[PDB]
Amino acid sequence: RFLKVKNWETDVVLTDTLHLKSTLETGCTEHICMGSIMLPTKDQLFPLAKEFLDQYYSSIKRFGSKAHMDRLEEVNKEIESTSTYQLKDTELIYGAKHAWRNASRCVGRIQWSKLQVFDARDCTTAHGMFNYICNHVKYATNKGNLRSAITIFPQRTDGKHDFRVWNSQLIRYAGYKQPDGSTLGDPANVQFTEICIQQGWKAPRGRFDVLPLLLQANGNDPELFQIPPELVLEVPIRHPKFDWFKDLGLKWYGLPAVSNMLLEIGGLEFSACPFSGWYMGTEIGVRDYCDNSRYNILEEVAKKMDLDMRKTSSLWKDQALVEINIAVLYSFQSDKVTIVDHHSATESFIKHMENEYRCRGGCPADWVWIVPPMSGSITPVFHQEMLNYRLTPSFEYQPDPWNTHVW
Amino acid sequence: RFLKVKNWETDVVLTDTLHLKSTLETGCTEHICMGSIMLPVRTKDQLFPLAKEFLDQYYSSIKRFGSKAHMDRLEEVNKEIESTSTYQLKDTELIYGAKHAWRNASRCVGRIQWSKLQVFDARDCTTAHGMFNYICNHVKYATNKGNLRSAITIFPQRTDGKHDFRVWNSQLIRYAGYKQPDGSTLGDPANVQFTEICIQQGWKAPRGRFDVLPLLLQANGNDPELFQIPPELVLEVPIRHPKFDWFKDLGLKWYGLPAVSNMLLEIGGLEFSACPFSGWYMGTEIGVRDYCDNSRYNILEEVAKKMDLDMRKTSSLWKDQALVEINIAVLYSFQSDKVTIVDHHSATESFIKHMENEYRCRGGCPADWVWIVPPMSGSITPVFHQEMLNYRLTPSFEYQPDPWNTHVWKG
Ligand code: HEM
Ligand code: HEM
Ligand SMILES: CCN(CCc1ccc(NC(=N)c2cccs2)cc1)Cc1cccc(NC(=N)c2cccs2)c1
Ligand SMILES: CCN(CCc1ccc(NC(=N)c2cccs2)cc1)Cc1cccc(NC(=N)c2cccs2)c1
Ligand SMILES: C[C@H](O)[C@H](O)[C@H]1CNc2nc(N)[nH]c(=O)c2N1
Ligand SMILES: C[C@H](O)[C@H](O)[C@H]1CNc2nc(N)[nH]c(=O)c2N1
Ligand SMILES: [Br-]
Ligand SMILES: [Br-]
Ligand SMILES: [Zn+2]
Repeated sequence: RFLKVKNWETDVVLTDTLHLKSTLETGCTEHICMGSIMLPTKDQLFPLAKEFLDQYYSSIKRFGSKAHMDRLEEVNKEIESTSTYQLKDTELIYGAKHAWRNASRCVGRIQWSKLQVFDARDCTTAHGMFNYICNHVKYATNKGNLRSAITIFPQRTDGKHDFRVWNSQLIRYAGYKQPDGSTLGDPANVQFTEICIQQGWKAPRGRFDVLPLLLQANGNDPELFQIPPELVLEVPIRHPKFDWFKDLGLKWYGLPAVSNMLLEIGGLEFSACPFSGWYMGTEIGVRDYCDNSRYNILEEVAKKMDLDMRKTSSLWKDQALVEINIAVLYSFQSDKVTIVDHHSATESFIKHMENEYRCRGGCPADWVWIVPPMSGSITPVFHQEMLNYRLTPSFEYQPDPWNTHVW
Repeated sequence: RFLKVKNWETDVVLTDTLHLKSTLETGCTEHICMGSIMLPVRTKDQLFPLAKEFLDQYYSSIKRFGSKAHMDRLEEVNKEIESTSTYQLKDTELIYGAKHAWRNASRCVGRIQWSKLQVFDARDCTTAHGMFNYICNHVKYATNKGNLRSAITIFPQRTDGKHDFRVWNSQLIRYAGYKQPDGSTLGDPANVQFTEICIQQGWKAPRGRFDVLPLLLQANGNDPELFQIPPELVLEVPIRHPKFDWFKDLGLKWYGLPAVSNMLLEIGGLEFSACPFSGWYMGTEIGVRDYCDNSRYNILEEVAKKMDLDMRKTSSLWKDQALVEINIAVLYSFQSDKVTIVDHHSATESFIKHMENEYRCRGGCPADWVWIVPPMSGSITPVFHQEMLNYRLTPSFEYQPDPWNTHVWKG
């Protein structure tokens, strides 16, 4: 019930107690482990509200103070009366930072406390949402010196008035199914690209077309908007040894910004909460570029490198993978856009885990996601045992809005 | 209840009913997942249910379920248990049993091969010399001059837990490790403790970087004894690279037969505490883990210096570059010397075909993702994109404590 995690490379043992706060469920049982599965009223509200306010007042060392009790009473009255409640700004910021803190799939959490929070709970229209988003994009990009931020739109009410950003990220490239049977651009986004097209977006039909924003305020039909191109920092992909690399015509965007998740603070649901930090190199170089169902470029790169593609045992895929990833890192660095390599990031995350064990009594962590998708065992996180469990405040998945929305 | 797993590259969705037969516990609850934790005498009482269930499975597999032959076996095992407190497996049931423990091994990527396993029955063995003899035959049969064949050798089962058969070595063939006075290690650091026990026990150590350890063998609960495997029986492969001629000069080699000797085989409640098994290597076991773990041979820096890579910053991916070259070298060397080896692309693809087949014919395939995904190039192997259900079936291979931790010394 008090649990140990061993690092097998260093022999460091940490004891976890934080897990006994865990509220939500895992998907696992005594009989079956689901560790590798991607997707495992008033009466409900006050327990959640109290639990949250309890940890908040404890975090500022006012647990059991009149001010703590007072607020608990105030929120309680508000629920009884209104059937919801409003977070004070301080609680909103704390809620947000802690949802990041608690994200067991995020390797980048050593940074969790420095999050910039933009309160957009006063927003009412998709145009308003567009303005808030552009401000977020500009603030976060910061000419390439990227800064973490989240923008928080109004919370769910009756569920027929949801704020949603339909995009999966604020900045992503379009995907077009072609007569040839194949795909141009990013195949991950073919469906959303079609929803933009049927909405009225004139598509340049290129390999790297920045998608429009499809923004939904107060449960209305969503509206198209183009992000000013001056706000979208992009990096041309070259290699520091291979001259021909640039001829592949590869680029990526500097700002990863997740816009389809749901933020839960003290029972309150924020269905539009775009957040952004910066890239770990492998996301682009391993996953975006090399996934068979993404840009899938390994074949082409291997050719240009003139490697023996006749047998899998030459490790030509492996060779090409490394080079592609050297180039991503090299390009971002050359252009002065913040990026982290998988070595540095996993080293940080070990140091973060340590702090959290010492300061919090633990750190929920999902090994399957935390281990980078290349060179697993030569990064320290591979050798590190991790306990995975669900703490609130949290980010959660929610269905793609077009399966839900009533037009 | 039906459980679905999805492959996110192909959208193939499979359905699992086999987890329904899962008895043992995972280490997880509804509130915690322990999916990355490395390690998460029986009385008459619990023995007969374990026996029955196993014999029910065995007789189902041979399409004799509910037969006269089935019923009589059940009754005979039952009589034998309560009379003697244990029971003896028939040859056919032992064979079926060992094969299933491999089939059920959720951490094993090489399971496509499960039905071709040579079972050697060493239950008539009584002494350490007898064990040495069975193990040589095993090593020679499995080696097969480089055309590796899977085999397991099964020594007598546990009785009162005071007469255990054990192989003290963790693999039959493995290199010594020697902690030096300056705090450095010579040879394989994973094997320092076992190496010191061998020295204590009287092994005169050559003290090089690649000394094949002697066998330390425990028969019948007696103090273990030392034996050297005939060198002519130990197939080894010098490691060279197909383009970098200085690679050979690093002085690396590895042995060709990987043979695990420290696990416990459980069949119908019976515990076989010495059951060495062998197959062949996936290249990354040597190239990634044995060569490049910081706590093992740790050659990344020396390799990368020799390749004159930029070592001043990790974002040069010097480590990742060196790692690929080492792994090419490992596979090239084995293939050139005609020693069976499999690369991680080829073995993960076979595993996915194995797994789909297992779903269709068997109704499932317990698989531990943390273990199945290779320790380099994860997402360019199809297993990374495969969802897996992990659960424990019997027969099974289990961990057991190192014998020096439990053994009662006689003198
Ligand atoms: C500061 C730089 C950051 C780095 C380098 C970083 C790194 C990562 C990486 C590599 C993933 C895996 C993504 C994937 O494979 O799809 C991830 C997942 C996640 N990150 Fe972080 N992160 C950072 C900042 C943040 C911030 C600011 C938040 C929220 C405020 C956050 C919340 C999450 C969540 C919720 C997931 C899981 C997404 C999912 O389950 O689909 N990240 N992060
Ligand atoms: C045919 C050749 C084989 C290949 C290429 C293969 C591949 C592997 C690999 C790569 C591992 C992970 C080892 C590690 O990281 O420590 C493994 C684990 C395992 N394999 Fe297989 N294997 C093969 C044959 C067999 C045989 C014949 C058995 C037993 C009959 C077996 C049972 C297991 C077990 C019990 C584990 C888990 C070890 C542990 O949990 O510590 N393997 N196998
Ligand atoms: C919610 C989407 N996440 C990725 C979220 C994400 C988080 C982090 C990053 N990278 C970053 N560096 C940051 C982004 C924001 C701050 S840091 C990028 C993306 C991927 C995901 C998770 C679970 C399931 C799926 N499902 C799917 N792949 C599909 C849906 C439909 C067809 S396939 C995708
Ligand atoms: C029981 C030993 N296994 C390795 C077993 C193994 C299985 C398979 C192979 N490789 C093969 N290809 C085959 C061997 C036999 C048939 S196939 C090699 C080894 C490793 C292990 C498992 C669980 C805990 C530990 N604990 C440990 N002591 C450590 C691990 C790392 C640093 S210390 C070790
Ligand atoms: C099936 C498996 O759960 C799935 O492919 C996971 C594995 N690990 C991952 N890890 C990260 N960081 N991101 C991912 O999308 C995935 N996908
Ligand atoms: C902590 C973690 O579970 C541990 O390092 C595991 C990870 N995956 C592994 N996978 C395999 N095949 N072999 C291993 O030794 C390990 N080690
Ligand atoms: Br980071
Ligand atoms: Br195989
Ligand atoms: Zn689990």
